[PDB]
Amino acid sequence: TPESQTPIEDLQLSVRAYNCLKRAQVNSVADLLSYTYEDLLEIKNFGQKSAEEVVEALERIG
Amino acid sequence: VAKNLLREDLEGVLSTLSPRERDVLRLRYGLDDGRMKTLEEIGQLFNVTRERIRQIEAKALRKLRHPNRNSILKEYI
Amino acid sequence: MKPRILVIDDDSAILELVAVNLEMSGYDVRKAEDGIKGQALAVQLVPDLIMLDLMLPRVDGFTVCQRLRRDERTAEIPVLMLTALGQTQDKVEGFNAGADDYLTKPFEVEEMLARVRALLQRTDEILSYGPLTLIPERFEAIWFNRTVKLTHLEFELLHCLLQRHGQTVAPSEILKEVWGYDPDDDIETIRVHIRHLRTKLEPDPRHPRYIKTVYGAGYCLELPAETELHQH
Amino acid sequence: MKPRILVIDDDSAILELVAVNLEMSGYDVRKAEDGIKGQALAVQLVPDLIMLDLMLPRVDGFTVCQRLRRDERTAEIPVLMLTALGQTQDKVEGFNAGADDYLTKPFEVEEMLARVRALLQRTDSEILSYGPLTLIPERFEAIWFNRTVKLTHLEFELLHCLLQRHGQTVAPSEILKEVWGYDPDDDIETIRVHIRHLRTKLEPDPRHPRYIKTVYGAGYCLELPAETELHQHADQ
DNA sequence: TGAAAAGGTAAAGGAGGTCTTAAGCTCGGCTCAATT
DNA sequence: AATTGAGCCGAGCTTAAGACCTCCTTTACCTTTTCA
Repeated sequence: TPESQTPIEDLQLSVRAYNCLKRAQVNSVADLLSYTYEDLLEIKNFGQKSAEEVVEALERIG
Repeated sequence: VAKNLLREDLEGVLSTLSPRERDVLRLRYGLDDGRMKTLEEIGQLFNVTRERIRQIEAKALRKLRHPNRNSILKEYI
Repeated sequence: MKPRILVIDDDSAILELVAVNLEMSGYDVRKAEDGIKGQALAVQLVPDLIMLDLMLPRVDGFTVCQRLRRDERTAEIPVLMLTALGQTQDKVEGFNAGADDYLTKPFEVEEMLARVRALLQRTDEILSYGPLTLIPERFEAIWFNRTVKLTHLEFELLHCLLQRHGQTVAPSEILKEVWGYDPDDDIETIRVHIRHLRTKLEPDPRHPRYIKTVYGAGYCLELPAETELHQH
Repeated sequence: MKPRILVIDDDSAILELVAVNLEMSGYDVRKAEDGIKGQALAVQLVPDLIMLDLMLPRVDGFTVCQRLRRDERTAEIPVLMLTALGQTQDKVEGFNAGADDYLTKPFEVEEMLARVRALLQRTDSEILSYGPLTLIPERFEAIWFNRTVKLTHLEFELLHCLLQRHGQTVAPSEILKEVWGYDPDDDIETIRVHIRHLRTKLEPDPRHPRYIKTVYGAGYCLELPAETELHQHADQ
């Protein structure tokens, strides 16, 4: 869908969460959808609060 | 062909054990010479005396008895 | 196999003492009463070690050692020369004989056996430190002057830490050594047992002095040197 | 090459006698006055022989020998132990340390050289110590002159990275790549924070840093005084 | 002299590892019949 | 004699929740340089 091609820069993530995802080579919404909540928690220095922030951002884009 | 295969599997799980432990086990079952040795021969050959090799043997077996690092051999029975 | 030792000495009493002591230590001993027979036996048997007298009749021990070093079959066999140490000339000639070590007569049997052990370790546990002594047969620790009973896992954990005294041991290493488990198994169990050790060993378990936690690295056993026991 | 011999002894007079006699025999001699520095030098240099005193401060000679035997890089290096030989208990404990030979003090120089020759005939990469610093990887600690400083993992790795390039300017991108494995283009500002912590632990005045210098526009440099100057800096 | 431009310091907040207890189990020792 | 396994117990062992202390990250605001 056009929302799944959105670059993660438009997710308005925190600079910490954004830099951790970008360090994990996650570049598209499809890539992030390829990770589970557990896989998100396995991301180095990604915390529960940052996963909640990502969930809220995804809900912001539906 | 079921003899060469077995030893390899056994040797692998033995490698996981500490050097002293595996040596103790090999000597207490005669895996090299076919002759089981007592405590006392390893008591003299090895550094510490008798009543020490028994503890090493038990502390090795308890490691092997765990479901990890040894589960293939269960089918050999 | 049992290591083979060739003893060459014209003193039948010294030769017998050495042979008996080596056999009690589990070695296969061969004996020769003269340098010619000794050399022939060395050539025939290729022993794992030669112990060689100095004052053999007809052929001095230095010539014997040089001939052993000249024969490709014996050139690599270690030679422990026994010497009465009394003249600088025998020293200067030993400096050319190719001996691997010297043992002064009279010698302690334990020193001889130590040299033999080192040579054999070349061809191919901490039970006490400062205030801690391990008693394996009873799974007990002497801690300063008090006896502390340990469980099997508490004892093995304390032993693992003592083996690496002053170094930080990683939780994966503890799992591998004590439990034999995969590095990826739950390390939380270790966290429990370390606490028991502290409860048994520290004066205040909340401020552990000896069994330190190195955050992100593991646990370290730091023991005072024997010179400091009077202050603790 | 010239065989490398590491002599470890707290008796400066014995250490000097041994060093002079070995140099006269044509060897490259390295000296350490304590067991921790001796261990660090052994690990860094992988000498062809170690001569090890028994009664070293802070770390006994047995523990030093055992640790050398525990490191795969040093396990094969021959160890000639120097011992004052006087109690059967030190004998019994040496019987388990894994020493290759013993030499009783006082010793004859000719005997010492004979043992050295026999050990050398039998035998046939990181800077962990420089000047006022010993690095202790196993404990994430630094000996700085004579004081122990506890470091975090990243602070320790940063200090090590700087020590590897002592006297050279290290770029922030190089620090990121070596210590963090991050892309050269990631935010270097985080490093700037941790550098002050090192200064807070190591400088006499963190506001006027003498040793951890900033090369403006280039990065950070660890400049350590040579051993000949240590006596002028400990009082600071 | 004014002005980029980099380099520091003190927070706030989070992330991660390391400790503490209520629930439950199972494991070895001790005795003690019962035997090859 | 030597093992041996069996019941009957509480000592050793594991599980799960919660709190809680280092380590790290990133910000807001500065100070401190090299240069037109």
